[PDB]
Amino acid sequence: FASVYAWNRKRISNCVADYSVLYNSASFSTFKCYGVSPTKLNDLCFTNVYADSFVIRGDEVRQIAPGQTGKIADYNYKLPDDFTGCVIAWNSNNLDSKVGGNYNYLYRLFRKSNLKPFERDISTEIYQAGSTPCNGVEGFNCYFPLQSYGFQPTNGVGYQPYRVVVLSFELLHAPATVCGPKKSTNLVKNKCVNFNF
Amino acid sequence: QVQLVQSGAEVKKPGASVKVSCKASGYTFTSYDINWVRQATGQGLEWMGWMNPNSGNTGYAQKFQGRVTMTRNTSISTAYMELSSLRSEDTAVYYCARYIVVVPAAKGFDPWGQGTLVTVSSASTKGPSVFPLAPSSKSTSGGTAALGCLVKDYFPEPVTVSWNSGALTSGVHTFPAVLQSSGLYSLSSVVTVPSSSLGTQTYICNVNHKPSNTKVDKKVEPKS
Amino acid sequence: DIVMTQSPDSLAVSLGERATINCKSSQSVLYSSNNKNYLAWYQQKPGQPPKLLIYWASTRESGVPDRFSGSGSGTDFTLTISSLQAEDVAVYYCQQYYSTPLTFGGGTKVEIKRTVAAPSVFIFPPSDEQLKSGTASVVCLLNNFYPREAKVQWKVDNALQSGNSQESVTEQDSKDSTYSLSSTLTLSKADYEKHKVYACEVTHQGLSSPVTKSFNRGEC
Ligand SMILES: *[C@@H]1O[C@H](CO)[C@@H](O[C@@H]2O[C@H](CO)[C@@H](O[C@@H]3O[C@H](CO)[C@@H](O)[C@H](O)[C@H]3NC(C)=O)[C@H](O)[C@H]2NC(C)=O)[C@H](O)[C@H]1NC(C)=O
Repeated sequence: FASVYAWNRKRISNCVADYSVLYNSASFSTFKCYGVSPTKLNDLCFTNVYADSFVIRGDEVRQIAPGQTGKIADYNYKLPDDFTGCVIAWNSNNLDSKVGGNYNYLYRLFRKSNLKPFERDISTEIYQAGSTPCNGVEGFNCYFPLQSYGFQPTNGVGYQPYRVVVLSFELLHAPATVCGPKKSTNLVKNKCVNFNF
Repeated sequence: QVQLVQSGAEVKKPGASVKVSCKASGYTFTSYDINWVRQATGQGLEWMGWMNPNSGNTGYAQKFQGRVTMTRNTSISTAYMELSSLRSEDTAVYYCARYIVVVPAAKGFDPWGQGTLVTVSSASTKGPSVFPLAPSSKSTSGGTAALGCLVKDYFPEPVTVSWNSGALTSGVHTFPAVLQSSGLYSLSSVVTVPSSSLGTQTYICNVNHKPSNTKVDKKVEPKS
Repeated sequence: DIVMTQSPDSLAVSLGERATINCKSSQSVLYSSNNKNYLAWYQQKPGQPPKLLIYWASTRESGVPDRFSGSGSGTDFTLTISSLQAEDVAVYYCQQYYSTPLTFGGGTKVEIKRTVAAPSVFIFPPSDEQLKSGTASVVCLLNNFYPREAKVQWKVDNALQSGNSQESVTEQDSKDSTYSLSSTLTLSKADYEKHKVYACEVTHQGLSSPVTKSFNRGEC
């Protein structure tokens, strides 16, 4: 997966999306839909779907929602206040946590100002807490801005890594785009019928 | 959880060296600077902040330089401190604190170590000598009279005196130990009791010295 | 460099009062628009590690009820606890921040209502066991008493004794807010046996004139 402070961003495009294989997979620990309840996804069409991916702690999945606060939603990944998509999350302790501590999953814990929604910040400047110029060196009130989850397999739930995917359906002003599949039927040759082609 | 665990309440001789430990928990460890402070008997504090999660250059307080060394381990996040060439007036208590920060600027120290003891002095260890201070008319006034136990000349600071195996809690007051020029401590614990009850009931001071294994019960009775 | 001189000391005042602890040196407003301050207030219970109180100078108490309440400016400020209550008896230090070290000193106890009260005094001669060992401790006890500013004058045969005594004093009592004091006079057996009257003269605000408790070496 991708870090939490530099999430990924895949722009799903024109295709045939089947959110039912997602919705009923029962492997997801969290499947919340906000703009639109889940069962009506396979019956609507938008312009673009974006999918963002990252990895967080177990008990920070409640900050991936419109209108929250905390070190994740403040400055790592902010969701607008009229979100439309759905948020999916599942535990991944066996893949991402390794004995001795997996120190490759970082997050940002200091920033000047909270993020704008869907804004991204991969800089690595020394956070200047004190008026004293940091000059680019560490010290009191001059802190490196990135910390690392040290994940370990013997962690209580709520400290084990969860993988998160945020689908965001957007509708600019194009002519059309991706929509859900559509079943059909057979042919009843010789039988006054009510049809839709 | 947010904790700090110190260990090593000990005694040294002058012209020596000591290492002191602070164990942390409930945090990422390498993310908040460890700061130690001195504290004498009823005094202020000092020792400027220093050391950092990663590597950390480490600082100092500029009158403690050379003798001071700061070493930690990324095996569990346990900061230490090595002092050297002790001069028998650096005997104090020593602390730890996490110095937590928040967006704008860190706000004071997060937690606070449990503290530790370092006692420097060419004494090694000695047991207490006990006398009973009898209730007397010079201590008697009206309805009450005071009697006690004097426990003196011991080095290993933690010492306790109880009254009647912990029975009397009224009027029992142990005074702070005093450090003599000889280098050994001394104290006296006194309790008042109705003057009608000079010798009547039991008043036995139970002296226990925990660094050694001294346990003695002394009865206090009016003067002959 | 920056010295945090705190003026008041031992504010032993009736509970509920409104203490006002001031200190200042060499401002730390700290630019960067973060015009807040730079120093926390602390509380250390006796026989305990310290704790945290108001920080940024900005009333920012954490798990701390409202009576403890700070203030602030550029150089000068105050903690100003309101409606003080039992168990706030501690020592209250300051800070410095970007400075380097720290500095502060304060505390309280009680006051009571009745008169300035007075100590029970008691003098104890040395036990016969100790005179075998070859040394004589002469203890004088001052029991319960608010004004701790008590004076203990030892006299040996009416000669004021200087430089062979030690005192210690107890923490303000949590029940009756009094203080108790023990002074020990230390002599050799030889020097002890050279004089007769051992006296302990206590001066205190609750005494109209000083009280002397005394014994005569060798009189059952
Ligand atoms: C600070 O971190 C160190 C690792 O970086 C820890 O180090 C190791 O401690 C082991 C004890 O738990 C030692 O164990 C064995 O030692 C015996 C006798 O020396 C040897 O015969 C064994 O081969 C050895 N076994 C193994 C597999 O270690 C290690 O020698 C020692 N090695 C290292 C890596 O330093 C420290 O314990 C730790 N200290 C603190 C305070 O956290």
